[PDB]
Amino acid sequence: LFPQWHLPIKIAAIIASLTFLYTLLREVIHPLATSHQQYFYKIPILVINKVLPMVSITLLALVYLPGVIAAIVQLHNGTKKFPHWLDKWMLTRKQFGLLSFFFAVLHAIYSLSYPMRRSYRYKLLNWAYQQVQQNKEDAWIEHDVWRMEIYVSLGIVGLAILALLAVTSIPSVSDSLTWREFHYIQSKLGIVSLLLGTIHALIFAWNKWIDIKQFVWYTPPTFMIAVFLPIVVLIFKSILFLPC
Amino acid sequence: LFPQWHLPIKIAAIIASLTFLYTLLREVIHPLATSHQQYFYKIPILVINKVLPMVSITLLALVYLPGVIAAIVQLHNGTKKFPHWLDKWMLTRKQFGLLSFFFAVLHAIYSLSYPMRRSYRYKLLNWAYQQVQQNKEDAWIEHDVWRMEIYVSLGIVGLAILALLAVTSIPSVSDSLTWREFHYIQSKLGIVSLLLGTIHALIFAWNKWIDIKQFVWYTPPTFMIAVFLPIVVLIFKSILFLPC
Amino acid sequence: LFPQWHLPIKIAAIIASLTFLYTLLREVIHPLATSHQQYFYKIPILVINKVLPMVSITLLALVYLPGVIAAIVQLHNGTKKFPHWLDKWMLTRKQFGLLSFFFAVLHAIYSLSYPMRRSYRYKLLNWAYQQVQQNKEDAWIEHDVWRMEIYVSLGIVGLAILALLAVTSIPSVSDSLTWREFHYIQSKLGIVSLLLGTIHALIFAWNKWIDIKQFVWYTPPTFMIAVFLPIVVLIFKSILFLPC
Amino acid sequence: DIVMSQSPSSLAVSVGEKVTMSCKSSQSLLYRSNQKNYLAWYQQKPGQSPKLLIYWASTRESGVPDRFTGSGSGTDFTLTISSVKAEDLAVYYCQQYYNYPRTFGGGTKLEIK
Amino acid sequence: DIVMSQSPSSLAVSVGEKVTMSCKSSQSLLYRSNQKNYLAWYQQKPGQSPKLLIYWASTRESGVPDRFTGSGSGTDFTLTISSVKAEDLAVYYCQQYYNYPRTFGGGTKLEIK
Amino acid sequence: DIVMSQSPSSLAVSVGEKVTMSCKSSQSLLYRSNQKNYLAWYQQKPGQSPKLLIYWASTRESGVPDRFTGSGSGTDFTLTISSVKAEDLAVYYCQQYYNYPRTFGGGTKLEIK
Amino acid sequence: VQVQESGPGLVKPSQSLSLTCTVTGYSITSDYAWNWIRQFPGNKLEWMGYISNSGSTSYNPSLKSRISITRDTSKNQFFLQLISVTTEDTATYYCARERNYDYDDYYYAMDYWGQGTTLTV
Amino acid sequence: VQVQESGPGLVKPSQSLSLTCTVTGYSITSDYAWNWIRQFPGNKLEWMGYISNSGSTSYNPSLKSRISITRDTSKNQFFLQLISVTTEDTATYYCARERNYDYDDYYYAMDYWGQGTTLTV
Amino acid sequence: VQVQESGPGLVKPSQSLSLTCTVTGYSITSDYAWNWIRQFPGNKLEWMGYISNSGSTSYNPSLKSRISITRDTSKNQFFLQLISVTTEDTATYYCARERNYDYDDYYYAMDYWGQGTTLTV
Ligand code: HEM
Ligand code: HEM
Ligand code: HEM
Ligand SMILES: CCCCCCCCCCCCCC(=O)OC[C@H](COP(=O)([O-])O)OC(=O)CCCCCCCCCCCCC
Ligand SMILES: CCCCCCCCCCCCCC(=O)OC[C@H](COP(=O)([O-])O)OC(=O)CCCCCCCCCCCCC
Ligand SMILES: CCCCCCCCCCCCCC(=O)OC[C@H](COP(=O)([O-])O)OC(=O)CCCCCCCCCCCCC
Repeated sequence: LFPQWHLPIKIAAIIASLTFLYTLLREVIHPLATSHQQYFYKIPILVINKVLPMVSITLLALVYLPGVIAAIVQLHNGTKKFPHWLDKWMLTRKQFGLLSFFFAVLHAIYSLSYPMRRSYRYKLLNWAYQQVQQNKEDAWIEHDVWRMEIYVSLGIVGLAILALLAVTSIPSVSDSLTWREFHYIQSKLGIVSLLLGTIHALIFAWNKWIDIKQFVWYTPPTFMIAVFLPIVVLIFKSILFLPC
Repeated sequence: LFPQWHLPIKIAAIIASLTFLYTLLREVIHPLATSHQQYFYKIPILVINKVLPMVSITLLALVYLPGVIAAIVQLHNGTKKFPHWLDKWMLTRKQFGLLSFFFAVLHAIYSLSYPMRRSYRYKLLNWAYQQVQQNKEDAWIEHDVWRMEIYVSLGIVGLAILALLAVTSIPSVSDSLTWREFHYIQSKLGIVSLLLGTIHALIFAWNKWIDIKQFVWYTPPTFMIAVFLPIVVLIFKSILFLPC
Repeated sequence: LFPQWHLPIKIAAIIASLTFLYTLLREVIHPLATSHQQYFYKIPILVINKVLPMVSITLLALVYLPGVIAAIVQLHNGTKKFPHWLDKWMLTRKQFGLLSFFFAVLHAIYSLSYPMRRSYRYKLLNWAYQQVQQNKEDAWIEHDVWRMEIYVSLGIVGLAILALLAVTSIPSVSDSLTWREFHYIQSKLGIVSLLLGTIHALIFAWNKWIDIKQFVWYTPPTFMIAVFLPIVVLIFKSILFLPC
Repeated sequence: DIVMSQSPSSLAVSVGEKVTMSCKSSQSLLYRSNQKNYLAWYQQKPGQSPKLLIYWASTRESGVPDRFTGSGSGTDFTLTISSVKAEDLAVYYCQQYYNYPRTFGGGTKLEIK
Repeated sequence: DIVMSQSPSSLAVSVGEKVTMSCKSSQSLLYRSNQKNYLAWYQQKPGQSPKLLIYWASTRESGVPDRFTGSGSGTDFTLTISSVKAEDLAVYYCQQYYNYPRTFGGGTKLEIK
Repeated sequence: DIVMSQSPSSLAVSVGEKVTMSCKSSQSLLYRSNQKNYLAWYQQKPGQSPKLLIYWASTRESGVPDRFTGSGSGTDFTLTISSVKAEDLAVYYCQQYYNYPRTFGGGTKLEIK
Repeated sequence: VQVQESGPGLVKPSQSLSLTCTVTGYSITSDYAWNWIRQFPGNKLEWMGYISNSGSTSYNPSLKSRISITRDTSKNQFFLQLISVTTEDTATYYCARERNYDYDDYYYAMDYWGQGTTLTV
Repeated sequence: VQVQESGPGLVKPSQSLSLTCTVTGYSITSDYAWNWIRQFPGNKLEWMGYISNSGSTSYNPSLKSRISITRDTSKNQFFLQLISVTTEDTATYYCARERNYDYDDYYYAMDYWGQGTTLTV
Repeated sequence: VQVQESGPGLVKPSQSLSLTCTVTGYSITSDYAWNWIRQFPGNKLEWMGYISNSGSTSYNPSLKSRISITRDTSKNQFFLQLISVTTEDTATYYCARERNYDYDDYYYAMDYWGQGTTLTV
């Protein structure tokens, strides 16, 4: 029963379960323990929408990580076989690219549902009152608008490219293109979506790197762990692109 | 011309047309007749978005309703044939599962477009003014935020599971899995989406059951008729799951 | 490498690049030159979301434009061959219908992300303050709410019909229907999506036709150029539908 | 402040006879969001507290006789009594709760004849 | 209340000569949402009502001669006349409509020499 | 205006002894959005400016000895000193910044004995 | 629900009074806002101010300076303070309740009133 | 559009006046807000208040208490009431219109003014 | 950051004063709002008003009419004008800063205070 989906799902469940407890600890448990604060309403959306993108971008990085390892071990020995653990990994690249897309659209829908919630309404009315209370016209903040317009726009075009990888995974559509075309989509356009995905997360952290309020006790913010693996994969893909 | 889609579409059109006139009567006709109020702007979205989910969750319940009837009539006679009306119904389960998904994504997009409308903007500005007018800081309501975060989160994961049922309906993808795998998705994961779909509607009615303002003249609110059939299907699936 | 996608992509890139510079000129360059105003934040979304729909609805009109030309030239000569440029065009109708859908869903996601941006938050707080500042209760505007509810509702059902055209383009699903059924979807339901697409844009321009503020220097607003071609295709499809 | 103005300051009537009382407003009391006029009618018996009769300008309060019917929309509202009885001798006020502060009318004294 | 302050209280000039009038504001009159400065310039001829010349600090009112050009942004605005004519003898006020209440400047009296 | 009320107007204590000061509020100072109580505690040495000790009713200001611990939530807040030292002889005010205008307490004078 | 006003009956001018609106049989903090209305001898009603069930108050701007509405939730009481009374302040003071604000249909009505108390200066 | 002010010319101090701004050739309720500006003898303009085309008014806080701007839409008139006039209130009162608020580019300008009326106490 | 108050020490009643809050070592417009607090001889603090780093001001409603807080960003100064002083206005006036408003956790606290200046009428 689903022999080629056991390994990707177990890895997806481990990353999801480990990130969930990690994010739930920084956003709910830590405020509840010290300076008691409920914050229990953040679990259904504001916590799930921090597990889905990290699972989505990590599984996406695991698609091209073997492509980099397979190249350096080919040069490390000069010539021709792959270890068992690597060749088994190379086969499940199709499944990783699908789970990564399945969690990307969930992260997409959860994000588009932010202004729909009631918690967003009651915060708009409080901000509107607190602004009138202090006679502050023109609540506009220029550099903050720049941030939101960019990483939202990059996240959408980053998801559109993933949709091309997913639609070419249909066996009828997949068995309709020559290998040069299929390899052109899964590799050339595929790595672009990883690039737009990690920049979508870096621009989101405009200046949260230098801020110390992000670290609850000593743990880094959840986005620093998310973008760690894709950045490693991208720079090594660039090093290999140099004459070598 | 589409022989296997005549019966599902006629049933979908009957449920849609009957619910439309029923919802239009409670939301537009009743306020217009007594204590004249236009409310004509609610038709394009606020009325259509009450027909799509009821059609979506009813068609979804009609997928597993024969699976329950076929089991009780197998025990009612002890052994082996099905009546003509039932076996004809058993064949159109694939089409019902697709129309249910086609209306679920429409109900999804219509719902995500709520904060985009102008009627939502002009109500935010009125609420913000009426809050400043009465010097009420902290418009937050705790139990109302709990409601919105849950049923929105359940509706998204309930739609994601339907997407797995729809993607496995592609003939190239469908004719690529052994019967044990295919039956595992359409039945095990399929009934879960019905469970998450009806809870998505019950949590939406946090306390609207006891409220009498919902009943316009004597008709129940539209969600009570929607969740009626799935609740019947779910409890009978649970009764059959007991040793029997 | 993708022989049947060279012509549609080049046409899609030309329309996108030409519309982009045209929209960027009316929304950013013109305010920057005369009466210096930055407006640079409108590029990532508010400008891209004016290129995607125009590309989407123009490519959609190019699907049925040959169907009209092929009919009038069949009557212009009375009988039987097509010119080389036309028959080459008739073959790429499948690709045009897919790119049109690929940009329609992008235009859909970009539009649903409007209330999520920060620029929309800071404008709500300014409007809420300016309303309290002038003691104006009931900021509701009836005819403006009518506009938004309609063209948003039509745009969603116009996108749903395109999804039927796209899903029937899968080779496994496409090679599963008799020609009468396939031709019924691509032609009958296909032209309906073009009708709902252009009305979705006309209702959006409720009264912006008579307004002179739309014309920056002398150029028409971007929607007037968008709906020009579909209106031509629709009326000629109607003329041919008359006895002739 | 929305200025409420009642047309008849004091009008006489006999038992069992239709009577109408007007309440001319300053600005519109109609919220265009939910098209309900925010205006109420009170009745103060001699030496008692004012009791509510009709809220939202059309709906009777629970426990009010059927002979009281309020109508109108926008800036002109009317309170009508189908058959004046002996116990309907009181002062009738119209207030608005469209915004703050609430303002009452001048009051219409009903004198039975 | 935003305090408007005009630099020259009264300045003389001859016919056919460039002249400038300043209007120093208290706080910024620039809405960062739509980057338009909300400041207008009026001209009150002797014994007449003030007529609008320039709104949004840069755009001339329909029917104003081309010799009037307003510039500036933020808190410092200037009204410039390229060639003073005989009919340009009036008092020039700068007001702000950035918020409520509206406030006018002290007025700059232009005396032809 | 939120009326702050400190329970002990003036209480005496000896060096090295626990002491508590209460600050009863009028309405709740807890924003239910982010569940933080908006109340601060100041300390005014004899002939000096008031310096901040605890903000948000629980967090000490950077540079404050550990013996100061504030607690409470809603409308009842308390400032506790574990071991009163000689330099802790001052007047302790509790203010609220839940909304405008800010209001201070009556002040609790601590007299070392 | 049974509400009853209290307070002095005769006060000297240029003084400060304090009325009471002890509410019995119901909690003043659950789902009802309470207003203070006064009726002049000329049968002219005037809305002085209200206090929400969350402590939020809003007064009539014509007398917003010399007015204050507090509550004692421990015993279901309200307090109306007129810091500087005058000859004009003599009237009958009622405290009437109303169903609190709602986002669907706001500002219901002042349904139940009290018997009121007479105030003379 | 032709607007014309009216009202008394001489009033006694500590009295209440009422001006008029009869608007001709246009409707006072369609798309224009009307403001009341007064000009002191020292050539010093002051914005008193405005009234939107929906009856919404907003006054200058420096004299918000002793001011009131009403309208009579049946004949396109406005009314400015100064409940307690003083020696300082003598000035020339103009009523100037302005294009009403807009969510895109708000607060256009006070374009058209009236000939104004002189008021002396 | 070192802040220092200034201004007169003795003024006549029914006059107008003007204090100064020259801020040294920091810019008054970057990320800090400055408030004006006065302390009566009875050891009773009162918050008069604040001025944001964008020129936005908000005063205590109990004295909102006779108060004005301006700034001179060219030299990092503030100005508190009491247009009509009285016997009650004698107190010690501090100008204390506070971290400006934030959408996540608003209204931080008035952390740093000045040595204040004594005012007598
Ligand atoms: C429909 C398009 C997308 C939208 C609208 C979107 C929206 C967002 C938003 C609003 C956030 C900030 C969440 C927050 O407020 O805490 C976010 C974070 C993120 N998104 Fe996306 N996103 C999209 C697509 C993608 C894609 C394609 C990827 C890559 C696979 C991605 C990866 C991430 C990551 C890694 C984060 C940071 C998670 C964290 O906070 O730790 N997103 N996205
Ligand atoms: C994208 C995921 C979904 C979202 C965002 C969503 C959103 C919503 C919202 C906002 C409502 C309340 C509508 C209102 O305000 O009147 C609602 C109601 C409802 N939804 Fe969903 N929903 C989703 C998925 C589903 C699914 C998968 C089902 C089951 C097939 C479903 C069935 C219903 C039903 C039955 C109602 C109640 C209809 C009524 O009011 O009578 N939804 N949904
Ligand atoms: C998910 C469904 C859709 C939504 C929510 C949607 C939303 C919108 C919105 C909000 C606008 C106005 C953009 C603005 O504010 O400037 C717009 C414009 C437009 N839409 Fe759509 N739309 C949808 C589907 C479609 C479809 C199917 C078409 C046709 C292919 C289409 C074609 C257009 C065009 C041509 C415009 C005018 C572009 C312009 O301003 O020049 N849309 N849409
Ligand atoms: C977020 C963006 C989503 C965009 C979804 C659609 C993107 C389509 C882009 C093109 C993908 C196919 C590329 C390609 O080369 O396909 C060739 C093949 C036809 O080959 P041939 O018959 O011409 O030889 O092509 C086909 O026959 C394949 C056609 C596949 C169509 C799949 C449509 C799925 C729609 C699902 C519902 C979406 C709701 C939003
Ligand atoms: C709301 C959530 C939407 C999620 C959409 C994607 C979900 C994919 C989840 C997995 C579905 C397939 C499950 C499965 O067992 O498929 C096996 C098969 C490959 O089999 P094999 O070749 O390994 O033997 O698999 C395939 O070859 C099938 C691949 C199908 C991919 C379809 C993608 C459609 C995308 C449309 C556009 C969406 C825009 C938002
Ligand atoms: C915006 C709206 C999106 C809606 C998406 C789903 C719409 C489905 C509507 C029906 C399309 C097929 C029509 C048809 O006649 O198909 C017949 C065929 C089965 O034929 P047979 O085996 O009965 O002979 O049918 C099939 O076997 C084809 C089944 C295709 C299912 C594709 C699902 C794709 C989902 C992608 C993810 C979407 C996330 C939002």
